[PDB]
Amino acid sequence: ATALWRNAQLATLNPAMDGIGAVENAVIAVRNGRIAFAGPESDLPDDLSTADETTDCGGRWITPALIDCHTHLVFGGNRAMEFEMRLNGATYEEIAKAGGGIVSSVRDTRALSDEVLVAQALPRLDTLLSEGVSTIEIKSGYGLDIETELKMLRVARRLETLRPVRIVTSYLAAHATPADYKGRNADYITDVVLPGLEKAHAEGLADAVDGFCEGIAFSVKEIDRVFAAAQQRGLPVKLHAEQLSNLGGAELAASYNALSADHLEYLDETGAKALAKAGTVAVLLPGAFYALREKQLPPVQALRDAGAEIALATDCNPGTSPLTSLLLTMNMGATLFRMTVEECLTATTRNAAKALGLLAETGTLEAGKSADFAIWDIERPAELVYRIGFNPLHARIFKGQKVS
Amino acid sequence: ATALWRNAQLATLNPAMDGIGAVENAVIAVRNGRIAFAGPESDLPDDLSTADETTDCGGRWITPALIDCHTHLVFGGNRAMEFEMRLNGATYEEIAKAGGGIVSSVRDTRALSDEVLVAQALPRLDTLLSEGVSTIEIKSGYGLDIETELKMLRVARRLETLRPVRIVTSYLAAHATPADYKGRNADYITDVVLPGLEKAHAEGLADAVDGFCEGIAFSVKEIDRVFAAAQQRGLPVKLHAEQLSNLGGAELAASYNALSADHLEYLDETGAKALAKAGTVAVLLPGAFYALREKQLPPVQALRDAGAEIALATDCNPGTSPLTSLLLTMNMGATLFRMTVEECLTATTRNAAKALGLLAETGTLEAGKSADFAIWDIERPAELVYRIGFNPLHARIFKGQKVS
Ligand SMILES: N=CN[C@@H](CCC(=O)O)C(=O)O
Ligand SMILES: [Cl-]
Ligand SMILES: [Fe+3]
Ligand SMILES: [Fe+3]
Ligand SMILES: [Mg+2]
Repeated sequence: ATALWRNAQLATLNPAMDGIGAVENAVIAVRNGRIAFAGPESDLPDDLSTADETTDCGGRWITPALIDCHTHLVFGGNRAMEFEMRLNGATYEEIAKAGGGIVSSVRDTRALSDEVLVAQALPRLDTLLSEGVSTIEIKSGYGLDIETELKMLRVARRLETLRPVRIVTSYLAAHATPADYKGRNADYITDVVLPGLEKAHAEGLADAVDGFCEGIAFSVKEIDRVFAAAQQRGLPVKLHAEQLSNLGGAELAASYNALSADHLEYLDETGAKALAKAGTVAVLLPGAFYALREKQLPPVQALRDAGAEIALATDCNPGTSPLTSLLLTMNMGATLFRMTVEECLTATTRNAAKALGLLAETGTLEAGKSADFAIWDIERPAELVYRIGFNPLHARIFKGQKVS
Repeated sequence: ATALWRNAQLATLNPAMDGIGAVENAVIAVRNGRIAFAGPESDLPDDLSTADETTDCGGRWITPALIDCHTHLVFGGNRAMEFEMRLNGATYEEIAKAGGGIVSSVRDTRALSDEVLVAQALPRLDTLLSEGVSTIEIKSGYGLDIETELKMLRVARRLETLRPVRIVTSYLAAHATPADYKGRNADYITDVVLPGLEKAHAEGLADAVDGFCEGIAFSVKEIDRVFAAAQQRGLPVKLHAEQLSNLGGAELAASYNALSADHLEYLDETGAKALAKAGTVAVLLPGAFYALREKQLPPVQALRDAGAEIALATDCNPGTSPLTSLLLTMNMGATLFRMTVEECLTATTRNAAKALGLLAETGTLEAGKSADFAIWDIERPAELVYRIGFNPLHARIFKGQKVS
């Protein structure tokens, strides 16, 4: 199966090229769902000059398909209630009393079947897909008991069978401490987190192991127990770090050569250097920053100076970032974090793929990788970061197949 | 022609009711594109018990169609270039040599034919319509000469003939001075604004007269000349006031019974009370606030205390607020301005209609009004304000006809 997409402008994001690796008057040759060639039409090899199908892109811009490397897309119910209450002046105690807080998502997730969780997640997944997103990371963490933590991963896997999308999962039992384990974090990790990890891996339900290292969650030492267990099984690790305070989570992740450290509002210069040194991706999440009304900005310049690679994701979840637009995410990255257009585009493609350990597989328009790309009805790539609440997608191609 | 909408929950926003006028197990009776009945299905009059059509809404929520009372939706080109340039550290002088600044929109709007402007606006209009919006206000203001200003109004009128939407226009020649009138605000008003208003009115192209009272634009005395002229021709006025400084534009607007005063970041107590006393709606625009990285928040509490009605709009424009989601606008209203869920829902329905002088015609699900409503896939109205970058619209009804 071969196909050609000619008369296009490519934003290859090939790391060997400057900027976003733009190629004018280009073509993408595809074979068996793989990129056989991506460059100047004048350089297309003879053996690739003909194909079963040919699409005239009319000079539109093509970028690698977008990637959302950090989401909690799977969960039951919503958290609109406390949102409204808080806006009415409700106290943290009053909301809790009313059933709000992370416990709300845990209860609603625990209460639903696989089938219903899939049903509730699809609208969110489709919203992302509609924007050209073809690779999405989904975490567990709204179960807090082995059975529910496992059910979440199961649902994530199932979603991949219902849509043309690449889904990777992250075991996140170490997200919070459930009620029946209050004040017993060590026992929680002993009875649920670790045993849950063994079980998830044995079923092939976990691609990576995540964690929440924060004063309101788990400590560096407690997360260390989890990462040690994952490392022994060959599972890559990632971590929600320095979101609400500076604890040293970023540094812990680096020492374990984690795929990424996410949030990072309170990350310091030492942590930034450590992440870069280890090749750990710094995932910034503007949605939560925005919704929580956070005042501490992540150290973008420090990351730049350290040579750390920055990614951007939606952190799509029910309580701190009910965001379902990665295009909007880029606009926030630029507007709120002052990231350049180049950084924003790289953050949702090349760096997003690296944060998932999929760079050799997808994320850029390079020969040898999966033919995953998005065709945009724009004159300039900057348009994808500039507009607020607009979708200029013209077409999405997943593994060489135009899907809609 | 008749039709019934059964098994639904209604958010009537009837001002005579508490909150957003919610009604459980309700029905909507439509007759000749008008609302004959809206309320408890048990209170439905026998003479309406039947109709040609009947729709089971499956328990979904219904709200009056959304209204965007402040937009510059019509314009040629885009401003993505300067957006990218600013983030790269480009200075105002460098952006100007590259063709940036409001002059870019004026140049592009002047160069494009009526047809092409209509075509470039359709995608923005359609994005809003896809969100349940059925009434949109469109301003001129990117021409700065009589012919282009009038062209903009004609384009706006024509858009209403291509989609099921109610469009109201605002003559905004008093937006800024073009290159040849810099330092000559007086002559600009004398040569373009006033004669232009006369011609616009003669052709029935302007539903209202707008203006920009600001340091970088027109003074209070200058806008007064324009409002005086609008009054003599029987046209209502509105004003972009107190956006960057406090000049007393809001008070001037109130003295003319302005439909609304818009932006208001720098509005003081005196001004807030003046708007309330005059019945002028306070239109807050979070998009521009967000994009400009504004530090001065509008006096939300002062407005509440003075009893001023608040509306929310996208201010959809190329340079300061390229926003095309009114749903996102409500979320920003809550997130950035701390407006309650009830204030946000009211801000895009009842108060928006009032901002346009159309409350007797639409904006609430009340008998006698136009049958304009949106059916949503939500469990609670709060969801429409709570989510970020999501569209739960099920169906849009315009003048009693199901369109989307
Ligand atoms: N809404 C819940 N998700 C959050 C949990 C953070 C917290 O417990 O404060 C998250 O993914 O980080
Ligand atoms: Cl074209
Ligand atoms: Fe998260
Ligand atoms: Fe405006
Ligand atoms: Mg095009």
